[PDB]
Amino acid sequence: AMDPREVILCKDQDGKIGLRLKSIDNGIFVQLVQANSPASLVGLRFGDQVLQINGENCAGWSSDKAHKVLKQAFGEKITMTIRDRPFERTITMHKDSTGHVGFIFKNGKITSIVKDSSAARNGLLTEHNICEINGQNVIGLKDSQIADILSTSGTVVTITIMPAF
Amino acid sequence: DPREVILCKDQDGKIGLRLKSIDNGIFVQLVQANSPASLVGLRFGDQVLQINGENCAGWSSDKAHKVLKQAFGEKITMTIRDRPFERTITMHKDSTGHVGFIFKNGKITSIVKDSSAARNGLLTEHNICEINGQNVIGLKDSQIADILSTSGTVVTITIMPAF
Ligand SMILES: C[C@H](NC(=O)[C@H](Cc1ccccc1)N1Cc2ccccc2C1=O)C(=O)O
Ligand SMILES: C[C@H](NC(=O)[C@H](Cc1ccccc1)N1Cc2ccccc2C1=O)C(=O)O
Repeated sequence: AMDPREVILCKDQDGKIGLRLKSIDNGIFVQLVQANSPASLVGLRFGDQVLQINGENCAGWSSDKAHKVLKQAFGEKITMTIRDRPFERTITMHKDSTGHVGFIFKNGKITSIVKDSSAARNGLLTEHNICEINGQNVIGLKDSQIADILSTSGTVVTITIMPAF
Repeated sequence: DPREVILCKDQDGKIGLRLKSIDNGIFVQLVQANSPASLVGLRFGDQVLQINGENCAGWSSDKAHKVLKQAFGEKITMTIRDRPFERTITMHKDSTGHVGFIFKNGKITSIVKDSSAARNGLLTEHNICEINGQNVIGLKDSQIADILSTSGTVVTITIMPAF
């Protein structure tokens, strides 16, 4: 759907980028993006795949290797080839009489499925992070804020999710 | 998006299926060739949302097998969601005519340095499901290799995490 795209960025005054990368299946993934950082400024998100760092393929790099590669890098014009959230998946649920789609969450992660709900009928999975509800990003938000977003939404609740890491 | 399918139990009271409990959901792990499941279009990695109008959410691998074993009569209803963990990746063949991955039993086991698989971030422990639209699950490695060589420079494949 989205072919890998190019991203260029600079280390901040403190020498940081705002990224925390995770090694999954001989590929590198964005595990954390600090707010108001170079990573967030260029559009990096939790779930994005880092294919290349400075023209070098990241295939089979350990997490510590990726972090050290970024540490040693020249603080200016750090390039990257990103593959937008490969494990992302969309699921549409419907609110019941009581105004709920039927699942429990903790730190933005789905923890349980309520019996006879839209989450149960649609097959929502547990141990999945909620990325976006009806278009707005919910990563980094407080649980109370996700709950507020869910109540202001209409009957049709379309969420994007991905396996947790 | 999901679809309702209707199966008929075979000669032995079996449906030709094996299911796996992944993250409080039910998934098709194996489909036997020429069986009631194969006929309706059930494939590996498909999600079983309901059996006989019952939400499969939370069911163990054992519970879902028991439900099917002790199912009432000849006809069985199922609500299915087509391969949720399916993802499509595109590679390009080099001078030697290769994209850069080693596979065994239809599963990607290694990525070759300085290749299109490496550049594209292709993941290991992933089953290949389709090569240029053509299904490859059930096929022997040589038939998969044969279809890989038949393709042009552009190799588009669908894959899913191995389970
Ligand atoms: C996604 C949303 N879930 C919730 O309304 C649940 C509360 C709940 C409602 C119905 C059945 C069972 C539990 N919350 C709301 C909430 C707020 C803060 C922290 C955690 C939670 C939580 O699990 C929904 O399914 O509509
Ligand atoms: C996808 C395809 N891969 C293969 O031709 C690999 C061997 C290979 C040759 C050269 C470079 C990288 C890997 N096969 C082909 C094959 C046939 C039967 C059993 C195992 C294998 C196997 O690992 C390609 O790279 O275009």
